[PDB]
Amino acid sequence: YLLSPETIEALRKPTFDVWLWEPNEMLSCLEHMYHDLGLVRDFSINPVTLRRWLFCVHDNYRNNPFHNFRHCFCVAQMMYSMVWLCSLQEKFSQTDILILMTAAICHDLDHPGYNNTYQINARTELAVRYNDISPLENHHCAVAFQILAEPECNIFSNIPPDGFKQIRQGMITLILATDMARHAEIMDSFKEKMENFDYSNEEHMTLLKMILIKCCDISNEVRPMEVAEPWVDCLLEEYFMQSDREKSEGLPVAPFMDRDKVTKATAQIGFIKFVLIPMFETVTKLFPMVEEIMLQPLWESRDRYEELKRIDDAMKELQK
Amino acid sequence: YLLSPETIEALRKPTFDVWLWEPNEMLSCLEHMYHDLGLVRDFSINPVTLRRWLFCVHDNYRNNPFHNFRHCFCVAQMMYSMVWLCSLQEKFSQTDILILMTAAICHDLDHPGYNNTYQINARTELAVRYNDISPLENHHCAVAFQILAEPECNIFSNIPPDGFKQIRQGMITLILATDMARHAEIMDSFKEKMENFDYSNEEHMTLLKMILIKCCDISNEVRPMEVAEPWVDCLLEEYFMQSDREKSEGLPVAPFMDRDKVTKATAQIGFIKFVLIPMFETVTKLFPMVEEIMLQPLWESRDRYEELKRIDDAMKELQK
Ligand SMILES: C[C@@H](Cc1nc(=O)c2cnn(-c3ccccc3Cl)c2[nH]1)C(F)(F)F
Ligand SMILES: C[C@@H](Cc1nc(=O)c2cnn(-c3ccccc3Cl)c2[nH]1)C(F)(F)F
Ligand SMILES: [Mg+2]
Ligand SMILES: [Mg+2]
Ligand SMILES: [Zn+2]
Ligand SMILES: [Zn+2]
Repeated sequence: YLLSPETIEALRKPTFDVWLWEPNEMLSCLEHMYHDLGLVRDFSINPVTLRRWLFCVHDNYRNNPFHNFRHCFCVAQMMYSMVWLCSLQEKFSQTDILILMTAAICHDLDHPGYNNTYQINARTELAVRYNDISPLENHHCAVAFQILAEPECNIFSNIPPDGFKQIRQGMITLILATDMARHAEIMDSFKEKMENFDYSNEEHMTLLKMILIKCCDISNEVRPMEVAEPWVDCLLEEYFMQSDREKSEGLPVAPFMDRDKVTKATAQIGFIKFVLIPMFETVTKLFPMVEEIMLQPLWESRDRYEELKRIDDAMKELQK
Repeated sequence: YLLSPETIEALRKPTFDVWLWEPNEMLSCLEHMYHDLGLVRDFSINPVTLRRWLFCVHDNYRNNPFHNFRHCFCVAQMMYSMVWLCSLQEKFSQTDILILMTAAICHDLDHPGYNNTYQINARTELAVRYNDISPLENHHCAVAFQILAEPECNIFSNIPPDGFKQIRQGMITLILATDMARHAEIMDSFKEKMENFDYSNEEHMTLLKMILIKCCDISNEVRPMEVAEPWVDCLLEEYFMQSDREKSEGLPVAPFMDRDKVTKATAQIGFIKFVLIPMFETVTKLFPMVEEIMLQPLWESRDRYEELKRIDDAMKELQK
């Protein structure tokens, strides 16, 4: 739990290998980030509270194949990478940086392993509790502030009330923004503002922060093929658990979750080409350095999966 | 326990004296409304479940001076009056009517007597659960469907799932629409659609139903003076209870809830001229009969409060 200076240097890049570490180790990396970004400094975060809070946050993540503490670490680490790559401290206030990192760490708190569609279709407590309005994201966010409501885990204890309101409002906006059901909507608002972006316009900045946490949340394919690939299997593993249960309970099943229809290759080709690449393209208009560091590996991921599908076709064709 | 034909007859007019009845008589009036509007008939509502349900609903309303079961009966009874006054059954499907009546009855379920501003500023469990997004309305709605989730109270048990979904979505929209913080937004949207209203445009109808339930929710002043006045004192009783708690907790207090600034007269004059009259005025442009049966008493109510203000100001000079 004493990060070597080599690790501290690789922790700033999207190439970081998130699979090599264990909870304890990742917990230290996260702790490092808060000190390194000077958040501990500028918000008078009690360095000890920060430690408890991170274990507080860790305990509240479930052992799902995909939506687990490691996913949370990936998102926070990718966010951390982007703060350096795009020199976000020259554009954002320390408050926004805090919002971005805290939102990233807490965005999937207590995820059950079944998406909103299952919650809504099965009429779960979450769905009824949140009236079908992004039940999961709402829950994550609620769990996050319940944690910050425990004095022992309140890393925000030394922030004036005016600041807390601005931080809370910001985190809520960003966590709720990760519901993919809003992807098209958010992307449009953003592409619009982009026609004439203005870092002084508060709405532009909010959309930008919304886009940033969205990129980090689904940025797995931006990492090296060795690091990125296993995440797809973790996600499908979780999805199949849902589809089986849905089939069992007689609830509708989404095609991309049906073993007999989804193939890693075909799935990732469309995800990369129509969701990932386009989103990061919009961001590269503000941060050109992104094209080389994040779009590049995304183009390689796309091509790799396209070639990987030709192999699947030729192979299945060969069997019939 | 039974209703007289005179009562049943009067139940159709906004002049109905809602104070003359006890829970069991109100439950019976509500019951009659469902049979009379053809909702029991068109949705195969088990007549026994209808009564059980009305009871589950009653049991879940709290004994607040204002936000209690009688208030919910006021809203439902006014909605009922409007269905007749504006001949709503010629413009609305029976599903729309069901949504309107059931939403009006369930719109304030389990209200605590302290509004959203208190919830948010005091960081209560509700404001945390719903991330400061219309926490109360979200809660009322969830209780309504928790109630409907108990087979014995489920008046929708014989409605196919597609219908339930459409009714659920409709009820959620209407209940969340009662949060006055959204009053300006909704009125603007509606007035925009009013530039060329279209009864066949779905977005047009959703807004009209939102306006309708909002009209019923804050319509106390449309009723005869003797029936309306006591509600104002009831609301204020609840409001002072909040501002008292707010001052002795360090939380800000709403000027209109401030014992030292709010006078029944001044408050109602404003509420009547800048909220009520304007809202019913734009509604009248769609339903002409509304001007005489509802806009008229509101004008009277306004004039009476303006006179009461002069008297009030005089006596308060002396109390000094
Ligand atoms: C593998 C899925 C598509 C997909 N690919 C990703 O890399 C990725 C990363 N996150 N993420 C995701 C996770 C949870 C919810 C929504 C999304 Cl979008 C992803 N979804 C499937 F099966 F092909 F649809
Ligand atoms: C007396 C209040 C104004 C007011 N007058 C009403 O007749 C009325 C009816 N409902 N309603 C109301 C009730 C709950 C929440 C919001 C409103 Cl708007 C009302 N608020 C006060 F003190 F002047 F602000
Ligand atoms: Mg999520
Ligand atoms: Mg209410
Ligand atoms: Zn996530
Ligand atoms: Zn109400």
